[PDB]
Amino acid sequence: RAVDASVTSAIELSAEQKERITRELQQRYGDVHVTYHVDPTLIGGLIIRVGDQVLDNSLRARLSAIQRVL
Amino acid sequence: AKGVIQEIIGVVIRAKFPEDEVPEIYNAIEIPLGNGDRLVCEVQQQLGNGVVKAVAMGSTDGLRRGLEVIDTGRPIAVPVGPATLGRVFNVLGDPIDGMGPIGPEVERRPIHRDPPSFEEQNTQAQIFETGIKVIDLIAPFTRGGKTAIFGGAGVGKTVVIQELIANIAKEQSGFSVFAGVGERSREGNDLIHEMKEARIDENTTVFDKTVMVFGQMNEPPGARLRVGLTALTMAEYFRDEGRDILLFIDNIFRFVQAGSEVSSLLGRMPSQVGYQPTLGTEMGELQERITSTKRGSITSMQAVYVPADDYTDPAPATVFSHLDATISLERSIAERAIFPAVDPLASTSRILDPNIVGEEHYRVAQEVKRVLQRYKDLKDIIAILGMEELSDEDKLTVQRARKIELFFSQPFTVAQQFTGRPGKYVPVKKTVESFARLLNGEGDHIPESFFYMQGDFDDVLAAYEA
Amino acid sequence: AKGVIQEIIGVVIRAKFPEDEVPEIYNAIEIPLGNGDRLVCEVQQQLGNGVVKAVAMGSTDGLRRGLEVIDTGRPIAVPVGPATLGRVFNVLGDPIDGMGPIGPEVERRPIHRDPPSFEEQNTQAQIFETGIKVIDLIAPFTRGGKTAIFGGAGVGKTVVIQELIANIAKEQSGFSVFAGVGERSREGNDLIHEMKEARIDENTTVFDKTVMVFGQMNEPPGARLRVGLTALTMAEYFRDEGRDILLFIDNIFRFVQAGSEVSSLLGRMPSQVGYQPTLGTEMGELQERITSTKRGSITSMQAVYVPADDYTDPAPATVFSHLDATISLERSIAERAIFPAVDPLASTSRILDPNIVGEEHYRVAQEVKRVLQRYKDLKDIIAILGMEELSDEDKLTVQRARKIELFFSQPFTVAQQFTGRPGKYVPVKKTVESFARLLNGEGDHIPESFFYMQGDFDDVLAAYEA
Amino acid sequence: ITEELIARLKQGITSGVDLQPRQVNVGTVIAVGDGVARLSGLDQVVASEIVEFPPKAGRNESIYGIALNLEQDSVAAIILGDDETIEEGDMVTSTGRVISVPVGQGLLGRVVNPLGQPIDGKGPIVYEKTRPIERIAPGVITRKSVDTPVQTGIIAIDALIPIGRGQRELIIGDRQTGKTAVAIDTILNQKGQGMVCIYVAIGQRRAQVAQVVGTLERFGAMEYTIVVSATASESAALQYIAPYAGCAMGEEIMENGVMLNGQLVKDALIVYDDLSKHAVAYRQVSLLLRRPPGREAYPGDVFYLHSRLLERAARLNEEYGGGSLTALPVIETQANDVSAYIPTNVISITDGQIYLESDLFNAGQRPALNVGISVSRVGGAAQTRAMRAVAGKLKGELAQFRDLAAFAQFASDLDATTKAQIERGQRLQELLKQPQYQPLPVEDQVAVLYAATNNYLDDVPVPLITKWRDDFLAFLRTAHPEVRKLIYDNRLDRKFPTPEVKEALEAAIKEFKATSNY
Amino acid sequence: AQAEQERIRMLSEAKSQIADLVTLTASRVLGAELQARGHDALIAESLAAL
Amino acid sequence: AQAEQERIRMLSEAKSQIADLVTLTASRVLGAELQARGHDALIAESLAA
Ligand SMILES: Nc1ncnc2c1ncn2[C@@H]1O[C@H](COP(=O)(O)OP(=O)(O)OP(=O)(O)O)[C@@H](O)[C@H]1O
Ligand SMILES: Nc1ncnc2c1ncn2[C@@H]1O[C@H](COP(=O)(O)OP(=O)(O)O)[C@@H](O)[C@H]1O
Ligand SMILES: [Mg+2]
Ligand SMILES: [Mg+2]
Repeated sequence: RAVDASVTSAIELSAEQKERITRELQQRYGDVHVTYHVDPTLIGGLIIRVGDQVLDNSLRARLSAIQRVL
Repeated sequence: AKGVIQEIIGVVIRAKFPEDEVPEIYNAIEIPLGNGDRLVCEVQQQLGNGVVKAVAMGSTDGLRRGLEVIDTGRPIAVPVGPATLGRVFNVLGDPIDGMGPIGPEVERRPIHRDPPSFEEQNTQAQIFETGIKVIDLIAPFTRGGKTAIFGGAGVGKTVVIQELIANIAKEQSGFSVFAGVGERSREGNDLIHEMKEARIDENTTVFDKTVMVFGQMNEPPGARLRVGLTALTMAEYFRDEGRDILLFIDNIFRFVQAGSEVSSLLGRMPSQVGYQPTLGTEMGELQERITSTKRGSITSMQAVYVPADDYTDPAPATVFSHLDATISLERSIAERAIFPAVDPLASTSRILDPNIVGEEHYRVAQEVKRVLQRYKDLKDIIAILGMEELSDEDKLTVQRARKIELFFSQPFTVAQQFTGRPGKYVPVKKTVESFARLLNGEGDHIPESFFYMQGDFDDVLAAYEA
Repeated sequence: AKGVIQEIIGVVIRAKFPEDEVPEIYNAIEIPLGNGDRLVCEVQQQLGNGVVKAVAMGSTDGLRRGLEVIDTGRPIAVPVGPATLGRVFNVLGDPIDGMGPIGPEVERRPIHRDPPSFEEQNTQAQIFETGIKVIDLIAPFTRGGKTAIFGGAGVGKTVVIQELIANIAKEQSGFSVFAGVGERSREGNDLIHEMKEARIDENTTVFDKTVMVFGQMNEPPGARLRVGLTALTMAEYFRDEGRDILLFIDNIFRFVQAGSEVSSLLGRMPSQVGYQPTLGTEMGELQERITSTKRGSITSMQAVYVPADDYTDPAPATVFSHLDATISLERSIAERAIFPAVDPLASTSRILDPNIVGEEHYRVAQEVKRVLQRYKDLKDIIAILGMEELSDEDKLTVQRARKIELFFSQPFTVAQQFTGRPGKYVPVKKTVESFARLLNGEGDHIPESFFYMQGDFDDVLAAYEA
Repeated sequence: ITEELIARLKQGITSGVDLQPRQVNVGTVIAVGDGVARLSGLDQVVASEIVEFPPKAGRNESIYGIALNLEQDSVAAIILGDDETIEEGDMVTSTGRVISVPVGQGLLGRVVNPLGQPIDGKGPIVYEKTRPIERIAPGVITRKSVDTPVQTGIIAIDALIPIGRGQRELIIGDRQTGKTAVAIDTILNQKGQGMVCIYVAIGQRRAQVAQVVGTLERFGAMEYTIVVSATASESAALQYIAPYAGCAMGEEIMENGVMLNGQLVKDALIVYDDLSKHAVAYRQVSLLLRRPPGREAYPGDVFYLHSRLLERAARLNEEYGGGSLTALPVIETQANDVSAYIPTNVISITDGQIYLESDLFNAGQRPALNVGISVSRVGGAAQTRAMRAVAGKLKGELAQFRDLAAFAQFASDLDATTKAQIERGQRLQELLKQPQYQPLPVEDQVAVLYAATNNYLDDVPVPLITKWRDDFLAFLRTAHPEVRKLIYDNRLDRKFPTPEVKEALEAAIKEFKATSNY
Repeated sequence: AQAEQERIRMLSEAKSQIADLVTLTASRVLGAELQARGHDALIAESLAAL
Repeated sequence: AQAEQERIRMLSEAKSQIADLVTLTASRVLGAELQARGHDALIAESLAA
């Protein structure tokens, strides 16, 4: 509520999953202001940002990490 | 991609855009005007909340504090192609001569590109022929080399730059890209057009083989600053095509001054004597695109106006580091009615090496410099003694030095209007022999005055026959 | 206490403290970092609500905004006492040599003190017997007075400093302190320790009798600014003990320019060359604690670098405002191997007047200066023409000038490694009597090159008249 | 042994990767100026991190920038690459790692960015350790007095301006005067002297650095040299960090060393190609960050900047490895104004100067060194005993000539002794002329100066002194190799003019004078 | 030797081109396989530690 | 010749790259749902060169 957040998912999020992740983020405030995005170029991943900290466990991250072998 | 103009102070305009579609740092704001034409600013600083500070590129005396502005998305785009050949353009790549607008099918490219990478650079220092002999065997060109001229206020820099374009249109094709940075309207316009149209080869005027882009002290500082980049794009097209293009910049001093004015108007912290903090980097981005890649090569000359004799001035000081060869024009020689008026001394070239320009070329160049260097040392001797008390052997040195100094003068195909006779193109390797003969002493009996303006040594021999 | 670092802009940082317990100016806020490695700062301003601007005095690279900042409640505290003898410190007072930490039991005093009050000042000026004949005669020190050593790089400055330390250690009990402001980490950190450890005027090594503090070149401007004050704080303990102390400062101009850089970093308006606006006050905080109080005295000998060669420049000008003597060491006196390479005609001293040094000392000093000036003038007569042109009483003047110039040479107790001659300490009165005798009498029948490396006139007479 | 690969894998993936959701720090750009971004208020950023700017739409590359000013609610970060792409609102993530560069044996004979990325297009760098840039100086007890010489290969420097391992000798000059020529000759002279050369090339042209690299390649000088490059087109941040990366590489050579020609070499030489252009780049960076301008518009800490750069050059003692690192900064003075800001700073922080003048250069004399004002404050400690004994006479005679230099056009019309002194001075000055890319080994210089100091070249006419030197050297190389070997072998002797070397050299020079005609 | 170094670099550059092509092909194929596979359980991976 | 060899090596080793692509595709997400067209099928569809 006090803090703002943003979320990105490869596929269009279903409503039940949207509420599930909304209530999942109860570490800080519960149902914080979350602006769910798609970014379809993202694949099977979830990028959640709360405040000035991000989390990026999306498969693009692991693909880039493997690509670092180049 | 639609904004609103917030402030306008002088030629600096602040526009505001929606936060999601703020223009990049070097986009064209393209303000539309009621008459149908448009004012094409460029962004320079993204500040605040979707607010951009831009330079005018134009008058900015006809616009309010609320005009809609359409972001182009791309930087300033200029035509490139054979279609833009033999045409006169401004900084925005709009034909400013009487001919019609460039068609919409002509490829357009941004002016802010990147210079060739380090790998693409070439190390072979092939000599580029010009026809002005005193330039060919004092300080020759270099393909993908930045020659420059110095001195100013009367000495013929613009005239030698016109002569080079004419002679290099005689040689091969020499598609030349003249970049008029803040050129005087009289000098740049109706004299370059007039002379190039007059200079004719194969029933196709040299004007029709060269592309001219003229900034204008009259145009605001931003136009005079980015005109060099526009001309660089025009030449870089032909370089990518593989042809050996030749790019000419007029008074890079004015390029530096325009940069200083733009920086001051932008509120940038002043550096050195009120000059821009980015003095080095602007010259870097303008000069680094002029080089020789494996495919093509933008050989170039850049005239420079040194204030008075102050070579410490920030503009010549900055540009020195980027030059492969320097030519120093002095008024004292000009008082001697010499078209080149180039100083044989104090005009160096990095490719003056035995194994880059031929073994004899280096030693004959040094010997000519040695002969001329001697003449200076005993100038007062000749002055008060009238050649008296000379070693006699020195008298010949004196005589050969005066003959050399007069022989450097060459009728310029572009100087026919002032007083000269028709111009002569003196090819290198055909007149290095001429100078070798003069040093050997084949002209030790011809009078001094006959080496005045003839070109080859065979020419002065033929003149002496009469 | 326990503030938080808010801003980091190069060396300058800003820390935010609570409304109360805000650090005062020069309160030495410490930043815990790494493993006990504290980035001690120095508060210079108080801003707004508890924000205080401080100078880095260290790397300030591994820092991040938001770290804890601890206020010490007092300026930078440095160890003081005999525990600092024979040790090498940085500005912060931590020993940078191999030996271990000083330890908590040793007294620590603030770096920023106030000079002695008005009453404590010595009403009259007492000569300081440096022992070296040329200095003791021509440019005598003043007890509690500054001195300049304008000598060539490698003409004997370090040897002279070693000799002064030896004399202040031997004759009077004394000690010495070396303040290498902005001293190179090679020519200072190493080229000194070996020289002062190998050099042994007596059983004790010059190193064991001197407190060394180095504000190295690589340290930020704050360290180079306050290293002089650290040296003064270390010497003030021995002064308060009633001893007489020599404080050697290396190139006080480096202190001035470190202050200039600090002021520029703090954003203060520049002043008259770009120097700090607080140039006089900064040079007053330093150099005013170098005074002869009732209890003890701190004499100083400060090397000075003249910008360009302008004795009128604000840095050397402000330094000269606080100088009581000047020694101009010269290589010309070094090719002719005289150990004190002092030019008697350029070195001056305020205390050289009849009232303080007595009538006879002033008379003999003036006479020596007069004959040396005559010899300098007759340089041209002797070189252009030769000795024969010299008139009567002017041949004698040059003849005596040779013997005077050689007699200034002295064998130092620290020079017994360079030359092997035993050391000699000539008191001032002995120098006065010796030079008076040389001028009004004896010394003419004795050929020159026999006054070489001798003490009193009696010493040369007895030794080299056999 | 594929089983080894199977065992190494299948365990790190299952229980070797944390894969733990935790929130890493980022920020958003709020204003992009002239290559400067504010990155909003990204917290937990060290004072000189390298921010990452991950790829976004319309850009599949990652561009790095240095976080220099850490303001409250603003981190003004200078961009290392091109700022044409970074836009307002771009998300920027901060790595926790300070700027680091690859170093060691592998990075040898390669042209690289300040960041260590190759620009030679010859493949990626091979390395296993990265040395952080911007290191604290070695310290007080860590160093040793400079004793071992650095034979540059040009007579004037090696005789009158010694350069020793650990010394910081400045090549101060003006316009083009051979500063890069003197440096490139010094680098070329280290073919078999157990040294690793670093060239930095700050603010130069891509063509100029390519030409220098081609020159080193042509003389087989790329088996022992590194080239860093931050050309003029590059952003001011890259030029700003170029010399620091170069000296980080040099520090790695100094501390650990590399296997050069089958032996461990712990001595390094670094040539900051232009500290003048480096200071100009730093001034641009500071002024675009709105930092307060000092004298001549340079920020207040340019002295601290070049000082921390140069003081990392040292001669470590035996306890710390015995390595070394000689710095050869280069400065571009304007109108020979040595009193300018950076020239004064660098001459104050460096150990010696090599003053190159335009007058001497345009006087026909190639190496335009000015012996009068140039000084190496290390002194004779950075010379072999042979060169040290020989060069005292050279220094004295050149000083005498400089005293009476006004009589070159009056030399004949003077005293016999003065005429002899002027003639000898002219012969020596003609002898110190040297072409380019022609370094003379130490024994050769010792032999030449032994000849010149003694009355041997008096018969030789002045204009032919250079030809005399050239063909005399050729004679020694082909006719008397043993004399060169003998001189080289006992160069360190306390009394170099020993009877055997003395008589051998005298016989060789007499034989050459008899065979040749002048 | 210069020719030999050119062949080594040419093979290396060819290796980089092949690696980039393989990466692009894997990305295109990975998208197809992932879409047919489904991504229902991706949410569970976001709270192993947060 | 180097260009010809590289094209030959690339064409010849395309199946091996597909074999490596399958391993990378299998390890692309560290898992593969059984209800899918198949990693090999997608690689064949994305075989391209
Ligand atoms: N020792 C030398 N012998 C012969 N020619 C030389 C020598 N030094 C310099 N030159 C000539 O002078 C030209 C310029 O010299 P160089 O580039 O080394 O000078 P610089 O001071 O480093 O110049 P810049 O400031 O332009 O980089 C060289 O290309 C060469 O033509
Ligand atoms: N080759 C030449 N022949 C005759 N006059 C010349 C020549 N070059 C220059 N001039 C003189 O110089 C004037 C123009 O010089 P210009 O080339 O414009 O120098 P700048 O461009 O530096 O002003 C002409 O009006 C003419 O009087
Ligand atoms: Mg003009
Ligand atoms: Mg150079």
